Amino acid sequence: KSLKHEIKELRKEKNDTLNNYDTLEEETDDLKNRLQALEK
Amino acid sequence: KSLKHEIKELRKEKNDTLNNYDTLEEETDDLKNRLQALEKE
Amino acid sequence: KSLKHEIKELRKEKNDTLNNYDTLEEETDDLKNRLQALEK
Amino acid sequence: MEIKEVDDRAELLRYTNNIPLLGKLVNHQPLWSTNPKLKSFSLEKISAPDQRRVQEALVVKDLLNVLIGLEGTYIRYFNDYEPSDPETPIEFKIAKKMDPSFKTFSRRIVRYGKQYMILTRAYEKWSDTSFGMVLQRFAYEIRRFLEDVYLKTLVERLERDFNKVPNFSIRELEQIINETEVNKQMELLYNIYEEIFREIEERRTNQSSQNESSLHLRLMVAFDTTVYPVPKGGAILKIFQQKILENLGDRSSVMFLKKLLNNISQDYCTMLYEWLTQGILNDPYQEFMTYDDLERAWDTQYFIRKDVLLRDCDSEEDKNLLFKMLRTGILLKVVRASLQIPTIPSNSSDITIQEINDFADLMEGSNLELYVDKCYSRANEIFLKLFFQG
Amino acid sequence: MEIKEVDDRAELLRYTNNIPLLGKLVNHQPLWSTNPKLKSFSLEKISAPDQRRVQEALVVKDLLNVLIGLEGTYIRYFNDYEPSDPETPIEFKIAKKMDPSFKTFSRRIVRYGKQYMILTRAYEKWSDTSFGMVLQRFAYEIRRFLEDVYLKTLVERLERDFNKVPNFSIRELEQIINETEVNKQMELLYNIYEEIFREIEERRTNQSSQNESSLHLRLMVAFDTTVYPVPKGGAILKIFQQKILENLGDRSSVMFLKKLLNNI
Amino acid sequence: SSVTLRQLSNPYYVNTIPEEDILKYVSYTLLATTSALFPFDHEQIQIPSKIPNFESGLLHLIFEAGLLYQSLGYKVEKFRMLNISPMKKALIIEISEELQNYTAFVNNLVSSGTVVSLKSLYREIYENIIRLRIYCRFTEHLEELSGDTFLIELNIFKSHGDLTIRKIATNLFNSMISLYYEYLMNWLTKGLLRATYGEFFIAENTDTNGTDDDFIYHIPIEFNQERVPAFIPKELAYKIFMIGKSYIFLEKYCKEVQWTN
Repeated sequence: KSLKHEIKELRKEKNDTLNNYDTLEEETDDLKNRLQALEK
Repeated sequence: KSLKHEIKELRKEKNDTLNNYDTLEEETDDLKNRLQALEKE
Repeated sequence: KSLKHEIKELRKEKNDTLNNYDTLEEETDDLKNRLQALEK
Repeated sequence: MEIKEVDDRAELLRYTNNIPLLGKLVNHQPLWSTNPKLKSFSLEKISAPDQRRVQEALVVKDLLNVLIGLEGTYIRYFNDYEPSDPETPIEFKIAKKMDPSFKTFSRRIVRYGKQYMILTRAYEKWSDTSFGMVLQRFAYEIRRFLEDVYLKTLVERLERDFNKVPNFSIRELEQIINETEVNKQMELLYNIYEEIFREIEERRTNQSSQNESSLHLRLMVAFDTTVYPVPKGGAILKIFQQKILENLGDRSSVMFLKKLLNNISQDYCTMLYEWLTQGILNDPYQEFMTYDDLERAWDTQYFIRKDVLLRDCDSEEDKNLLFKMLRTGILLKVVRASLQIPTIPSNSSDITIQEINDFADLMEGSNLELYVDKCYSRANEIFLKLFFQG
Repeated sequence: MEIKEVDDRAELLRYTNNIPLLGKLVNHQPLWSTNPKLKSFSLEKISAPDQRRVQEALVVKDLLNVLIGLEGTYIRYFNDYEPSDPETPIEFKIAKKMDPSFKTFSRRIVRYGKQYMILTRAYEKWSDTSFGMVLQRFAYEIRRFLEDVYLKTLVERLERDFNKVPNFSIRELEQIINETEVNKQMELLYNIYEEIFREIEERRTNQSSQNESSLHLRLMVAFDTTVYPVPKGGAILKIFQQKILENLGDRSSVMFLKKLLNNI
Repeated sequence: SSVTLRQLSNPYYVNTIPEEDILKYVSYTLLATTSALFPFDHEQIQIPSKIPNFESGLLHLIFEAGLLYQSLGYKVEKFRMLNISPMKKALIIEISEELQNYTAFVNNLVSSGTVVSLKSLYREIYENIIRLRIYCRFTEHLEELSGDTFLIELNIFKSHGDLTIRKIATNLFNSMISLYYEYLMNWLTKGLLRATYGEFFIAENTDTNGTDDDFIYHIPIEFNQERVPAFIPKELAYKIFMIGKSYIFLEKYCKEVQWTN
């Protein structure tokens, strides 16, 4: 039951980390879309 | 008790994913610094 | 018995010489590769 | 594209107890979400109409990889996909910057890729012993279908045209998928999978749920109303006959489903034939319509698995036929045990019984009735000869 | 590959007093370690995935030459090999710049080459009179196996495919060896040879050694409890029966060993 | 527009290993060997970094066959030097014969030149991957189960619905049952319990407790009714035991050597 509970927490943390990574990549792309008009 | 292998695999995969996330935040900070140098002028 | 002794000593010297030869050839080849890069 | 450096190693799984008889024994490749091996060349740099076909090439490459459940560069696994979990959900997330027409086509192809993954996982799972050889033969049929139709079509048409055919496209990819009907055959197999899965889920959650004709005869018998966790034998042949009743009018679908029903049920027809002609019970997966106990030697009490019956057992004629089959088998086993013989000679009566070569043909009309009537008359002749002369 | 100049005179042996009856009477060819007749073209220069099949062909040639005990250009006897001494050890050393897959397959085939060398040397030795007619017939069966099976396979399959069959390769070489049973039968013969060798060694070291029915009967007969230096007769037929027992279940090995026993 | 989509996709995958070299080295990796591209480790294949995640996944699927071939070869080479019963040797021989057929099939694929892509190579070896999977599952507990337990398990698997599992189980059963028939033949024609390793339902029992130390009254042979295989009736098992006991009796105590022979 403790091993299954650690798996449930680690899966939730993986899913949250991936949704945050996708969100941070959208922020990264928005920052590139601002910056490329200045650096070109 | 072999559920410990999914625990170790998830912990390693999380740490790899967090190294990607931290690298993407360093790239985010570089872009923000380059914007703060140019976008104000 | 004396002839058998000399045979054993000569066999040992042969084996050591051959092992030294290979060690030396490996050094020789590393030097050749470095030189080919330098002459090129 | 740049190259990232991740430690990728193929190796057999160390812990193989929770893996079915045909489960994948090699570990999973590095996922794009956590271990990308390529600095992804973002798509909008080739979004212009002159780089549209380059984008199409990349997307069709990724789709040829997805059609077997591998993730491409721009079509990656869902965020909730966990490869080390045999029960994990399966979805694909498509690069947001992809051309919207390519995105639609790639969704419609991702559908068949996910169906492929699910069916592969399903034959791996049902290859186990606890599922009965009807479901096992079905899993074998799924695997045979994938390997010899779907993989053949992919490899020899879509990938081969990607490699060979100029002016190839993604719309031609979907058209070729629809031509060979492989999408309709996959839809049929996936509908059967979904029905078996829904029934398993009902049997696993609707667990709290729980005739004088059985006494009007001289029987040491009992009904076995145990609703098993997974449907077996007749419970799955009912699923297939129902999917034939539903898909009437589409005649290719019906021919496919009938080929399936005739292949899967071969071993079941063999069981029923051996029971009605020899009173043999070679049921190692506990799926026949009747069984005995003591698995003193002759002190056998027969049970009837109400779960795996071919018919309903509700009407009058249905119970008549059911008890006539059970009675034929009982009499023939009694004869075999009396003569201490392992089988009954084929010439021990003048009524010859032919095997079952088309299951649907047996179940459809009254062929089951007449067949069991023939077997019952032959069994009664042999049995009364035994009891009146020996 | 450019020629080197060495002296290679093939002459009979001068002293044949310590040579068995069937022992080899010619001298040994020049070894690569001391007298190479070619400048070895290093394999690193064909390690490119396009020149991979060239190195494959060179290794296959060296392997077809090793399979009869003859060292190749890139597979050679190791340092302690002394060809004059007949009790020399036998191993091959493989060029360290070879492709690792080719090194693996080459070690696998070098196993068979070394087994051939040791078995040829074994029947040569056991052709003497001091070994008994059972070991002499076993040596005859070993030599007939080599000549009529091992060399027949080698030439008519391996060399004919190396000379006439495209798509041939080292992995197909090992496949051909495994399919013709030559590896299994030669492994059987080599196991029997090794058992006879451990027996000879025990009888050479175990020198610390020492029925009333012959008196209950009027028999002027004694027991000769001598433990000879080499097994003879029944002491070898027992080895063969023990092998047939240890191979119970491998009907091909049992048939081979039973035909060997019926012949010997 | 004669440029195919492969030639349009290539310029973005030029920093990766071309498919033809992957195929050249997979030729060896499928046979459990190392190479310059796939440095096959102890029990790992170490896929390089120049192989993207899709080719890497396909190579994992393909190299399942190489790793299974390696594990089965390890089993064969282990049990080839051990002291195992004849029936386990027949199982090992069937394993090695499957490995030999797999090697022949992989060599035919590679040498034919008809394999031009990793996906076609995966489809071609798919059923062979499945057969190696079955063979590696059936023999996971080889050193821990006796031959008759294997007979019982393969008799359970002779009724499997999958035709491949059923056929493999049937062949394994037929070989082990050939050697069990050899056991029975030895016992029925010679009274021999030679090299049965406790797989037979008749064991020599020289274990006595001072009563009949020289077997004047005993014939030291016991008959375990719990070891009779399910495909032999207990009546015929008792008849087998009695035939062997009567042969040994007639030959050893009745000194009836000519008639027993």
